[PDB]
Amino acid sequence: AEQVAAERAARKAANKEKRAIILERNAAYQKEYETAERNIIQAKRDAKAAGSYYVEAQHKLVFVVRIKGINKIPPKPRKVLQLLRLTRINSGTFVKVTKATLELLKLIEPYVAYGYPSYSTIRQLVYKRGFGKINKQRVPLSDNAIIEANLGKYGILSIDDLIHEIITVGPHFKQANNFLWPFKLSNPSGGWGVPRKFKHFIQGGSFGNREEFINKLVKSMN
Amino acid sequence: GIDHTSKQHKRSGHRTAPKSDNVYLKLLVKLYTFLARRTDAPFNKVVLKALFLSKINRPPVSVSRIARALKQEGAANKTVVVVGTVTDDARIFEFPKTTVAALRFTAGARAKIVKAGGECITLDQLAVRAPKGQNTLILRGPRNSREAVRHFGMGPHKGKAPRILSTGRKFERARGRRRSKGFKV
Amino acid sequence: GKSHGYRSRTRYMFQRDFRKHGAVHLSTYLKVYKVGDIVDIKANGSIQKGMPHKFYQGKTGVVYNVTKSSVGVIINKMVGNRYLEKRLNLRVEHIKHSKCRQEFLERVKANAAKRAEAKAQGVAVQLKRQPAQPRESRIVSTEGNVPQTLAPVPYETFI
Amino acid sequence: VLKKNPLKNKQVLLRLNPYAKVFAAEKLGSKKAEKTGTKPAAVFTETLKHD
Amino acid sequence: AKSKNHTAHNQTRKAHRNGIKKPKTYKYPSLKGVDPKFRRNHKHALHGTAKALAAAKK
Amino acid sequence: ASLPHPKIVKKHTKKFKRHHSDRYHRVAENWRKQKGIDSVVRRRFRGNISQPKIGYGSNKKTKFLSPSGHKTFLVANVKDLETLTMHTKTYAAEIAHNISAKNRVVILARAKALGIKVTNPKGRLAL
Amino acid sequence: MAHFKEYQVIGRRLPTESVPEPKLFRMRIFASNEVIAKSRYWYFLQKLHKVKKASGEIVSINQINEAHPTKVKNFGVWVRYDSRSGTHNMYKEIRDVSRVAAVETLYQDMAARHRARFRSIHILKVAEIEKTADVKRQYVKQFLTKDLKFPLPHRVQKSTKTFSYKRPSTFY
RNA sequence: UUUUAGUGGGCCAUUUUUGGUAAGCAGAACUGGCGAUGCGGGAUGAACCGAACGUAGAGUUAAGGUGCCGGAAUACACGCU
RNA sequence: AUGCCCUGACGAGUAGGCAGGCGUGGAGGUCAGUGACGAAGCCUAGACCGUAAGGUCGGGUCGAACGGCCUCUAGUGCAGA
Ligand SMILES: [Mg+2]
Ligand SMILES: [Mg+2]
Ligand SMILES: [Mg+2]
Ligand SMILES: [Mg+2]
Ligand SMILES: [Mg+2]
Ligand SMILES: [Mg+2]
Ligand SMILES: [Mg+2]
Ligand SMILES: [Mg+2]
Ligand SMILES: [Mg+2]
Ligand SMILES: [Mg+2]
Ligand SMILES: [Mg+2]
Ligand SMILES: [Mg+2]
Ligand SMILES: [Mg+2]
Ligand SMILES: [Mg+2]
Ligand SMILES: [Mg+2]
Ligand SMILES: [Mg+2]
Ligand SMILES: [Mg+2]
Ligand SMILES: [Mg+2]
Ligand SMILES: [Mg+2]
Ligand SMILES: [Mg+2]
Ligand SMILES: [Mg+2]
Ligand SMILES: [Mg+2]
Ligand SMILES: [Mg+2]
Ligand SMILES: [Mg+2]
Ligand SMILES: [Mg+2]
Ligand SMILES: [Mg+2]
Ligand SMILES: [Mg+2]
Ligand SMILES: [Mg+2]
Ligand SMILES: [Mg+2]
Ligand SMILES: [Mg+2]
Ligand SMILES: [Mg+2]
Ligand SMILES: [Mg+2]
Ligand SMILES: [Mg+2]
Ligand SMILES: [Mg+2]
Ligand SMILES: [Mg+2]
Ligand SMILES: [Mg+2]
Ligand SMILES: [Mg+2]
Ligand SMILES: [Mg+2]
Ligand SMILES: [Mg+2]
Ligand SMILES: [Mg+2]
Ligand SMILES: [Mg+2]
Ligand SMILES: [Mg+2]
Ligand SMILES: [Mg+2]
Ligand SMILES: [Mg+2]
Ligand SMILES: [Mg+2]
Ligand SMILES: [Mg+2]
Ligand SMILES: [Mg+2]
Ligand SMILES: [Mg+2]
Ligand SMILES: [Mg+2]
Ligand SMILES: [Mg+2]
Ligand SMILES: [Mg+2]
Ligand SMILES: [Mg+2]
Ligand SMILES: [Mg+2]
Ligand SMILES: [Mg+2]
Ligand SMILES: [Mg+2]
Ligand SMILES: [Mg+2]
Ligand SMILES: [Mg+2]
Ligand SMILES: [Mg+2]
Ligand SMILES: [Mg+2]
Ligand SMILES: [Mg+2]
Ligand SMILES: [Mg+2]
Ligand SMILES: [Mg+2]
Ligand SMILES: [Mg+2]
Repeated sequence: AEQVAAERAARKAANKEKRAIILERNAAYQKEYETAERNIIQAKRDAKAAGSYYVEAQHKLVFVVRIKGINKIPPKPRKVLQLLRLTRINSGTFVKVTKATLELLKLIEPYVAYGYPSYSTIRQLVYKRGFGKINKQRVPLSDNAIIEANLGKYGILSIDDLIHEIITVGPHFKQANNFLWPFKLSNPSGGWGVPRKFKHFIQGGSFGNREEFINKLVKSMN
Repeated sequence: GIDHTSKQHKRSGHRTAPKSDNVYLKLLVKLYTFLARRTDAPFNKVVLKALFLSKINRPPVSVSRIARALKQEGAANKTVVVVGTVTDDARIFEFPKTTVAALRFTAGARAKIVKAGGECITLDQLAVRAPKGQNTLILRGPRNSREAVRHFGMGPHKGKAPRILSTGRKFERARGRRRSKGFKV
Repeated sequence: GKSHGYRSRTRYMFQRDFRKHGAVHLSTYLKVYKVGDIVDIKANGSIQKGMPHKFYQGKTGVVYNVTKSSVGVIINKMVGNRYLEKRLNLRVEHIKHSKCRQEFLERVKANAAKRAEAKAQGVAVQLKRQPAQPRESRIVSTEGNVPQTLAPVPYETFI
Repeated sequence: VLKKNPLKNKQVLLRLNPYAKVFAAEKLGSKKAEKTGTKPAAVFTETLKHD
Repeated sequence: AKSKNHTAHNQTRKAHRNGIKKPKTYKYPSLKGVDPKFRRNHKHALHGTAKALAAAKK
Repeated sequence: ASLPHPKIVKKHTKKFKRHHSDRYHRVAENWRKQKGIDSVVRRRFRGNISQPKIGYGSNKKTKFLSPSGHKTFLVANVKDLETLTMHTKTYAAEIAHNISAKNRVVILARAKALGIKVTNPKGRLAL
Repeated sequence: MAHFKEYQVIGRRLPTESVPEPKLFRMRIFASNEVIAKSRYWYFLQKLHKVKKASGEIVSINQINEAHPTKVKNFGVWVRYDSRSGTHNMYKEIRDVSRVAAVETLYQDMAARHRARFRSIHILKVAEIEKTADVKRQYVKQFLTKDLKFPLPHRVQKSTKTFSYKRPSTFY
């Protein structure tokens, strides 16, 4: 009476319940993303028609990549790179924008490329290079149940729940972002552009704020 | 390369096995390794770690210390568990009814415990009659009462017992130890 | 040779702060210090008794002892690779209260007050501080504000 | 034993994200915007084409 | 022969190898340098409080 | 034949000879690590010899296996040989060097009767 | 920088309590992208006004296209640059079909003839010279004569092979 | 928390400095390095740039390059000489 | 079950520390071990195993003893002085 035929079926029914919830969550998130972006486009249009200027809300998320190697770093940038968990070259981390962290990003400015990531790059980063931290031990995601086993207390059920909590900086961004292992990115597949990396992007190099060109960069590195 | 924050390949700094080649203590470690893994009682993990410890990390527990622990409120019928030697004590004249599970008993300690109507138990019989450490009281002997710890941290204004072979007048009671000869300490 | 006296390199530290020489005002002597209060250290140059060493200028510590005219202050000092507790015997004209411990105590009282109005109704009032946030969406009007500015300027010497 | 990439491997892209079927069926990645005809103000075009 | 008198080079990296320690505060610090008259009265004020909480519970 | 093992990969087939063993007769070819302060071999300058290090170690499935696929077992006699009776797909018998020829005949006969592969069935044979 | 683009950038100097609705300053910036354009905007506003990027905001950045990208135009460019020993104001004339084409030609020309980098150059003004004979420079005036025509002697034909069999000619 | 090895000749670079006409000189400050360290680049080189190293494979790069020696455009473009 | 298996991260190094191993003379125990039908030694751009210290085998030469494992012990490992 080991009840394999009914234990497997009850577990399958629970699996289908969870998948129904995940499906309706993702449909709600897709409608939310679409109405947010169309409302920003229409707000720009309506301000131009009124003669106003629509100023966008300032960006709340940057994606930081350490672009300089390990040797010859001064101790205060070295400490801040460890604190942002950028401990090797082409490491990446999502960063919530506050004053308390925009002054970290000014200290580590010659050693990192950052900017504002789009939904396409967050989606591709988390599907391809997304790893959790589970007793710590760097576990690949590849399953919604293992995401739910550590982030279900925060109401994060699936990988797209994780992506949504990253991109809309929710109340559990800190937990969802510290659960992700720092992204281990390759070199950019086309190159950096820029014959010399270690200038500012404004000055024709790589480091600093490259506000929305970080999407092109990280898609080449991913 | 990686900017390592922690030291790499760092061992825990904890015994994960006894350093002794005692076959019976290895059997006790095998039993309590099994219990600490399959029971999820915290007692079994604590007893396994205490089974790993060295000789100065397992001081003897006196029977007077056992009796004083049994004079706690609600702890009269508890099984006293000493992971180590139980020694006798002639300074106590009343000994209560007790079950004491220990690695070793001295002859006087075994005689006193079973003369008071009690029972002396090994750790495997403790595991059989209490697999989860139910109704137990773990007792540890005084670690820093050792003679070596007197000399630990010797320095100025410490009051921490110089390492000295012969003791008396003419042995380090002069310049550096009183105001009259030079300075005090 | 070299010189490392008690008040060496204190030419400007213990100076008396232009047009504020002379007698010490009396609120300095009527402030009350309890054991555990957090005090700042700034030596008055005009009182030579109870005077802290020059290391302790700008250091902030805790009152452990109160005496006839003086308080004792715990200061943590970085000796080599660790911190040592130093006990100081400073008269109260070299001592002032920290305004940070005022501001934190009105934040404690504000936290208790808003937790009381959250217990009255409306729980989860979110009573931690937050860092400065990125600004939200604005609409900027062009009403009497038509954007009109010229270019960079030519070089002239004006000497 | 072997990490399979989604955005390749449609089977893993359906194991994660059950909305990946519905997204493709409604096509949702090439969908037409609403065709409005809102026109910017003359003050905007004057400022844009100003010296 | 003449040599290198003094330098503070490498000393902060050595001090941060074990990463300068805060002195580990405790509840109930010592009465080292606390006023002796306060200490004498504190002894009796705690004796009477030990007796008061003894008689309060018994 | 032996068990199905993966293809044996040795990672460094070449002998680790000592530095300057080619240069001096008194320097034998047995591996010694350079302890010199200015040794280019110790400092791993390009173009110098490799040093034996743990990354060269054999995969544990194929380690100690011969090209035949058997672990070798040194055998002195029939009683030593018959401790390999149930292990003829993992173990091949090496006959010891100091076994006399007439005892080698006996060992080889027992190993043919038992199916034990013998790595040296040709020593001390009147051939 | 081979394709410069021109942007209008309007910035504000953030509203305080004493000043709601501040004065909305506008610049035309030649840059490779909007990041460089906003960087240059704050560079020139910290030279004209008491403002900086921490105490101000950008309210608009728009790429201005050329109104007639396929009409040939004469441009006067007024430029201030740093030499190795001073600062100089300079007026040049550039003939192109676009303002960003004229500005790219200016930057190449300034780097060539004066060894002036991008960091040393301020574009004071680009203005399309509306009427002929307002064209001051005679290197521009030679291309405004009536029924202009010229040959290109000595035509060098690019070879894609290593060896040629013909002993080529530079006719045209 | 205990115990113990080696060390107690240092040197170079950026920046701030003292003496000196100055020095690959002498002496300090902060950090990074060499010593103690190979690798790619600077022809060459203790320290410079890049990057720090188990053994392999594939891919992408850094710094530096792409007439030929030499892997890679006798590329494209605006001029100057 | 200092076994087997699963998961993750990591790997530069003088002076130095610690660990796990390899080898030599002799001792206690064992393999009722090897051997004049050939022990030991020695030679061998012959073979096999080990990351390595080393170990094993084949052929030649030789002529009396000598090995494995478990422990014990030291006058125990050489390129230099
Ligand atoms: Mg972070
Ligand atoms: Mg955290
Ligand atoms: Mg990485
Ligand atoms: Mg390519
Ligand atoms: Mg490059
Ligand atoms: Mg660079
Ligand atoms: Mg560089
Ligand atoms: Mg221990
Ligand atoms: Mg004693
Ligand atoms: Mg001692
Ligand atoms: Mg004696
Ligand atoms: Mg005495
Ligand atoms: Mg004496
Ligand atoms: Mg002085
Ligand atoms: Mg003075
Ligand atoms: Mg002052
Ligand atoms: Mg006096
Ligand atoms: Mg002399
Ligand atoms: Mg010296
Ligand atoms: Mg210094
Ligand atoms: Mg150190
Ligand atoms: Mg130190
Ligand atoms: Mg080999
Ligand atoms: Mg070898
Ligand atoms: Mg020799
Ligand atoms: Mg050798
Ligand atoms: Mg050595
Ligand atoms: Mg050398
Ligand atoms: Mg040498
Ligand atoms: Mg700029
Ligand atoms: Mg010129
Ligand atoms: Mg011709
Ligand atoms: Mg040591
Ligand atoms: Mg010396
Ligand atoms: Mg010098
Ligand atoms: Mg050296
Ligand atoms: Mg040295
Ligand atoms: Mg280096
Ligand atoms: Mg280089
Ligand atoms: Mg080179
Ligand atoms: Mg050179
Ligand atoms: Mg640099
Ligand atoms: Mg490397
Ligand atoms: Mg070539
Ligand atoms: Mg590594
Ligand atoms: Mg190593
Ligand atoms: Mg080993
Ligand atoms: Mg001997
Ligand atoms: Mg021996
Ligand atoms: Mg003997
Ligand atoms: Mg014979
Ligand atoms: Mg022989
Ligand atoms: Mg011989
Ligand atoms: Mg030979
Ligand atoms: Mg032979
Ligand atoms: Mg003979
Ligand atoms: Mg003989
Ligand atoms: Mg033999
Ligand atoms: Mg000897
Ligand atoms: Mg010797
Ligand atoms: Mg040697
Ligand atoms: Mg030697
Ligand atoms: Mg010799």
